[PDB]
Amino acid sequence: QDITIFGNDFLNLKTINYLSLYNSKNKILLQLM
Amino acid sequence: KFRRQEFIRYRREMLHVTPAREVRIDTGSPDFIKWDDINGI
Amino acid sequence: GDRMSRRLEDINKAERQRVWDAMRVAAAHRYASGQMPAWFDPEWLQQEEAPLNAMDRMRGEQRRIEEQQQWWREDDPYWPLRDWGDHPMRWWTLAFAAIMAAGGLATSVATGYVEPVQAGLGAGALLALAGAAMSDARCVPGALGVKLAWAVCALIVLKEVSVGWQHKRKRRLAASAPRLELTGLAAAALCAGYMLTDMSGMGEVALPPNPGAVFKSPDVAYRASVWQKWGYGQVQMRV
Amino acid sequence: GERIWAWRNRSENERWFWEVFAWDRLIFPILVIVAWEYLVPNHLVWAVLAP
Amino acid sequence: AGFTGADVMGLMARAARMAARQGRHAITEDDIYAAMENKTMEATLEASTAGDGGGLVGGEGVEGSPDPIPPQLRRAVSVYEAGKALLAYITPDYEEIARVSVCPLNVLTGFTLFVEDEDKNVNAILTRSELEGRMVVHLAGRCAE
Amino acid sequence: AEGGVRMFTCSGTDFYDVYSGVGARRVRETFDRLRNAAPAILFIDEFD
Amino acid sequence: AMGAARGAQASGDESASIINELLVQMDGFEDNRGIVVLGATNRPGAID
Amino acid sequence: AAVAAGWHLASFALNLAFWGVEGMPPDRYWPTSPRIRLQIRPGRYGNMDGGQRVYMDYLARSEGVPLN
Amino acid sequence: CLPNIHTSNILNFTKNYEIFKSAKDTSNFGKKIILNEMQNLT
Amino acid sequence: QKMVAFPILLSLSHLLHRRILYLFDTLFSTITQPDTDLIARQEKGTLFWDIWADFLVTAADYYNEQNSLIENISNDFDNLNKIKPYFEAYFSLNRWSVNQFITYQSWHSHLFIDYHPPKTFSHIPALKYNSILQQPIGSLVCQIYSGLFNKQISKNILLVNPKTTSNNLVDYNVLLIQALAGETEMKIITDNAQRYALVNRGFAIGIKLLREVFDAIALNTPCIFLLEDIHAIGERRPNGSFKEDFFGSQRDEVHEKNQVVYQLTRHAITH
Amino acid sequence: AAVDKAKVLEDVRSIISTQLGTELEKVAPEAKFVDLGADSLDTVEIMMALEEKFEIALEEEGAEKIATVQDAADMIAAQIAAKGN
Amino acid sequence: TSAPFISPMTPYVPEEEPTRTPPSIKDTGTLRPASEWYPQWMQYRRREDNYVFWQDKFMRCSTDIPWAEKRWTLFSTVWYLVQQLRFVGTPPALRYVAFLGWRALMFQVYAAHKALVLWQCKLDAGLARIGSGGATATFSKTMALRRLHWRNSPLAEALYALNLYKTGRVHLLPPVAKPIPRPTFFWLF
Amino acid sequence: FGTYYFLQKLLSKYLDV
Repeated sequence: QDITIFGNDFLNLKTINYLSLYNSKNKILLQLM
Repeated sequence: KFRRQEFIRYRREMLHVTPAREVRIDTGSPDFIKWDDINGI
Repeated sequence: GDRMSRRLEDINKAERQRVWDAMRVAAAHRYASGQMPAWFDPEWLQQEEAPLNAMDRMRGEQRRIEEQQQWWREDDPYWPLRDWGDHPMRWWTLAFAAIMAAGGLATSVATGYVEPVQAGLGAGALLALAGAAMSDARCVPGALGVKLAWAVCALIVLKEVSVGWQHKRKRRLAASAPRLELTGLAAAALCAGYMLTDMSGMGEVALPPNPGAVFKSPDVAYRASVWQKWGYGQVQMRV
Repeated sequence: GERIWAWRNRSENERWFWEVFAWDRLIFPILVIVAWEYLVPNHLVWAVLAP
Repeated sequence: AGFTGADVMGLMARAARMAARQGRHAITEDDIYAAMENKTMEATLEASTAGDGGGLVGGEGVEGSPDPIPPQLRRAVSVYEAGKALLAYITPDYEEIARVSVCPLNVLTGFTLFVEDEDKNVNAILTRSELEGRMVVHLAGRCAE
Repeated sequence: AEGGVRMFTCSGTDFYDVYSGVGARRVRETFDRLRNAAPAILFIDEFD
Repeated sequence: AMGAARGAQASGDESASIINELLVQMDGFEDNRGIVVLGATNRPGAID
Repeated sequence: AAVAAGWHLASFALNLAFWGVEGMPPDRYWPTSPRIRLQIRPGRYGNMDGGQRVYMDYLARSEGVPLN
Repeated sequence: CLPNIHTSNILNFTKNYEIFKSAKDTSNFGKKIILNEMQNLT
Repeated sequence: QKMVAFPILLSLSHLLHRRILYLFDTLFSTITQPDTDLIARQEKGTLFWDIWADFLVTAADYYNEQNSLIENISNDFDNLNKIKPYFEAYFSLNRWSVNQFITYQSWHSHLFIDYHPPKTFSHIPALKYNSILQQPIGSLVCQIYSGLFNKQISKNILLVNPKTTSNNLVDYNVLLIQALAGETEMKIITDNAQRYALVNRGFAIGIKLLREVFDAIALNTPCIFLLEDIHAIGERRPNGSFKEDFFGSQRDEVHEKNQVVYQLTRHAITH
Repeated sequence: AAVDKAKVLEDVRSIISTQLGTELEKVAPEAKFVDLGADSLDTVEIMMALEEKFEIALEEEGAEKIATVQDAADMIAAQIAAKGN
Repeated sequence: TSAPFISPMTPYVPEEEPTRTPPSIKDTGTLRPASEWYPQWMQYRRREDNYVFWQDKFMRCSTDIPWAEKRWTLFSTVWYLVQQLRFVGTPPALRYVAFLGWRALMFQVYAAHKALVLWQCKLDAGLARIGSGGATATFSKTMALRRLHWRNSPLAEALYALNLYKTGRVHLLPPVAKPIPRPTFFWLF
Repeated sequence: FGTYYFLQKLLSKYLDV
C-alpha cells in the first residue's frame, strides 16, 4: 500500500536463479530483509 | 493377427527343439518407386 | 505467479470460513448443555462471516472506495428484484393457502360434503406454516419451508389428476373421470415456481454411498467403513 | 467419448446398484420367498421350519 | 538443410501436433516453421532444467517460475529480440530471417530462426567478414536493452 | 521393379543366435531359400 | 538365499521361477487372509 | 407372414448397424475374458508336463495357423 | 517433462487439500439448526 | 396414464439383458468344474499327503537310500451336520462385487497384466496445474473412450522427471500412468529395465528377452506398457587429439585431418 | 492472454465489409459506423455477426459505446484474451 | 447489523457451494450450436495459451464436480437407465444421424430468435416515444445483447417495458438474472 | 424489522442465568 498471506522462507536454487537473473536490486534487498 | 500367427509358428518350431521375409513390388501404387525416383544419384 | 496466488488466497478464505462455522456449531452445543467457561457471550454466535475474512474484506473495500474517488415507483422502478431477505415465492404461497381455505369451506357448506373443507383447511394450515418459514431464506428453516410447500402442492396435483374429488361424481362413467382443472393447475404452477427459483438446500440428505462410489477413492479408512456397512467387511482389500 | 467420460464420473452409485444389487439382493430373494410360500402346503414344517 | 528423409517425416508429424495446438486440422506453412522452432526450444529447455537447478522456463506455477510472465519482463524480451533482428537485417550477406518469436514455450528469452545457404560455404568455410558480423549481431540485443 | 525379379528382405542381427551354429544353419536356410527362387535380389539392412 | 536379485546364478530357469512363484502367491489371486510372510535377512539391499 | 418376418428383419438390421465396439468404452464389470470375471485357475492335480505340447496345437488351430 | 513438484510448499498444501476434499462430502448445512434454538423458555 | 409404464419397461429391459449374460456365465462356470476323476484324485491326495505325509515326517524327525526307508517304516510300525454350528452360535463373499482389481498372467500361461487399477485423476492434483500435460493425456483419454484406440498406430512417449533423492518413495510417473489406466478402466503392464542390464561374455541377452517382452505386449492389445529407468540400457556408446601429441600414432591422411578441423570449427561456431 | 490484434483487425474489417456491402479499402481502422452507412438497427446486426463469426460473447456495458472499428477490434480482442480464466 | 465484532459497510451474504458445472468453454450463450470440435477464437492466440481447451475438458469431466451432481436419489437411478440406453444400447450410427438433424433444427431456431430480438428492439424504441412523449426514439444495445444471451427474467422484461412506457429513460436497465440452482428434495430427487 | 431483537436478547440474558 486481497487476502492475508504468509511466506514459506525456503530459497531453492531455481528461485535463486530466477531472482538473480531477472529481478532488480530492490527485490533482492527485500529478500535479504 | 499377423504377429499372432508368426508368434505361434515360431514358438512351436522353437520348443520342438530363415528370417527371409519378402514383400512384393507393386508398380501401380502411389508408394511405387519410379526408376529415377531417387535424387542426386 | 499471479495465478497460483489467486488459488492460494481462495483456499485460505474457504478454509477459514469452514472452521469458523464448525466452531459456532460446537459452541452452540457445548453451551446448551452447561459446559462453557463463563467469559462466553452467546452473541458471538450471530457473527456469520469470520473475524479474519471480515477484516480483510473491510480493508480491501475501503481501499477501493477511497482510491477510486480521487404498483409503480418512479424513483426506483425495479424494487421487486431486490434482495429483501425472503423467498420470491412467499406471497404466492400465502395467497394460495387463503384461496384453498376459503374455497374449501365455501364448497363444503354449499353442498354437504365433508372432504372439501378438510382437504382445503389442512392444505391451508400447512401452506401458511411454510409461507411463514419462508420469510428468511438463509436459515435452515428457510429451506425446510420451501420443501414443505412443494410437497403439499405436489400432493394436491396428485389427488386432482389421479383420484379426483368426491363432490364431482356424476351419473355417467366418463363424465366423472379424474382430470386436471383449475386447482391442480395452480398447484402445478406453484411447484414449477419453487423449482425454478430456489430449492437447493439440505443437499446432504441422500441415499448412503455404495461400495461402487468408493472403489476409486484415495482413502482406506473410508472405503473400509463403507464396505463394512454394506456387508463386505471380510473381503480382502488387495489395494 | 467426452460425454461418456463425464457421465461415468457422475453415476457410480447407480452403476453399482444396477449391476450388483438390483437383482441379486433386492428382487431375487423377494421373488424366491413369495414363490416358495405360494406352493408348499399350509403346514408348519413347510411354511416356516424348512425355509 | 542437412536433413534426411526421417527428419522430414518427423517434422511433418510434429507439424500436425503444432496445427492441433492452434485449432486447425490442415497443416499450413507457419505450422512447419513452428515445428522447427519448437524442436529447438524443446532441446534447450530440456537440457537446462535437470535436477534442483532450473531457472529458465517461466510458466509452471512453482516458486521458481511465475505463471503469467510479468509484462515488464515481456517488454524487455521484445526489445532484445527487436534489436537482434534489426541488426541481422542491416548486415550485408548475413543469413535470412524466417521467423521471430517472443517467449516460445514460455521460456524467458526470444528466438530468431535463421535460414542459410549450404551451396555457398559447403559446411566447411568461414571467412572473417562472417565472424565479425556474427559478433555484432550477438551483442546487438544487449546493446538495445 | 526394373529387374523383373523377386525382392527379399531381412535384417542383419536376425542371424545372431543365442544357440551355437544355428546362425550358420539359418544362413544356409536363407541362402537355399533365395537359391531356389532365382533370379532375385536379396537386400540386407543392418549389414554391419 | 531365495530373495537374491536378478542376474543371479541362473539362466532364467530356477531362481527366476521361484521368484515368480513367490510373486504369484503374494499377489496374483491371493486369498491370503491372516497369512504373514515374515522373511529375514541381514543385507536387505540385495533383494530383487 | 410378411409382418411377422419384418419384425425379425428390423431387429437384424439394428444389430448390423452396431458392427463392433467402436463407440463402446471399456467396462470394468464386464471384462472380455470370462476367467478373470469368474476367478478360475488350475490346481495341483491334472497338470502333466506333457500337456503344454497339445496346448500349443490347440492354440495353433484357434489362431488359424495352418501348420499344425 | 515435470517440474519437480514434490520439493515445494504451495503445491504440497494444495495437493493435500484437494485430496482431502475429494475424499468425501464435507458440507454440513443441516447441523446449523442448533443455532436457531438457543433461546427457548421451555 | 399410458406413460406410467415407461420406467418399468426400462427396468425390465435392463434386468432381462443382464440375466441373459449371467446365464451364459453360470453355464460356463458349471461345465468347467473338475469331473469325477479330478475330485477323486484330490480326495486321495489329501488322504495320502495331508495326514500320512506329515505324520511319517514327525516319525522321521523322531527317528533321525531305501535302507532308511525300511528302517523307519519298521520302527514306527512296531511302536505306534452342516448346519448345527449356526444354532450353537446362539444357544451356547464374491470379492468381484466390491473389488474388480485383478493381477493376471495372460494369453500364454502353460507377464502380470493389471486390470482396473483403483486410481483416478484425483490422486494427482498436480496435473491440474501443469499446462503441458493437458494435450497428450487428454488426447489419450478421449481416444480410449471413443473406442478408436484399438486401431491407432502404436506410440512411443518419453516421460522425464528430475532426480529422485527424496525421503519418500513416491514417483509421479508411475502414479500418473496408473491414474490414466484407472480413469479409463484399461489394463496396464509394468516392467523395469534394470532387469535387462545383465550381460556376460559380451552377449547382451537382456536385449533379446526384451524383444520377447515387446512381441508379447503386441498380443494383449489394447494396453498401456510402462517401462521405467530406460537410462539403464540407453547410455552413450563409446574425438581425442592426445594420441598425436604424446603417442605419435598419426594413422590418418593429412586431408582427412584438415577436413575434420574445418567441420569442427564451423560446427562449434555456427550451429 | 496474448492476442494477435492484427488478425482480429483484418477479420473485423472483412466482416464489416461483407455485412454493409462496401469494399474493404473503404473500411478504415478509424472509420466510424455512422458514415459507412450504419443506422442503429444495424450497428446491432453487425455486433451479432461479429459474435457469430468469433464464437464469443460481448461484454454489454462496453458494447453500448462502440462507434469506431478500432473499438470493435479492441473489444473482441479483450474478450478472446480473457477466455481461460 | 447483527455482527458483534466486525461489520464492513456492505452486509455479508453467505455464499454456498455451486450446484452445477459451468458452461464449458466452447459454448456460446445463445441457441446456435457450438463447433463440433475446436472453437474459432483458438486461432487468434498463442499456441502456448490454447492449453485451456483440454484443461476445461479435464475440469468438467473429472476433477471439479460439485458433490451435488453426485447425489444418489430415486430420480437418478432411473435417469441412469435412460442414459445407459442412449450410450450403450443404441448404435453410434443412428446417434450420428440424430445429431445432424438436431444441429440443423437448432440453427433454424436460432435464426428465428434473432429475428424476434430485432423486432423487440424496434418495438421498445417505439414505446419510448410514447413514454417521453417527445423526441426519444433510440433503444438500448445493452438490452438487445442481454436479450440474445438469455440474461433477463420475464419480470425484468415487464418492469423495463413499464419504465419505458412511463418515463422514457431508455438507459435504466434491470439488474441481471442469476443462474438457477439445482433443485433437490430428499432421497426422492 | 428487528423490533423484538433487543427485548429477546435482554430476556434470554436475564432469565437463564
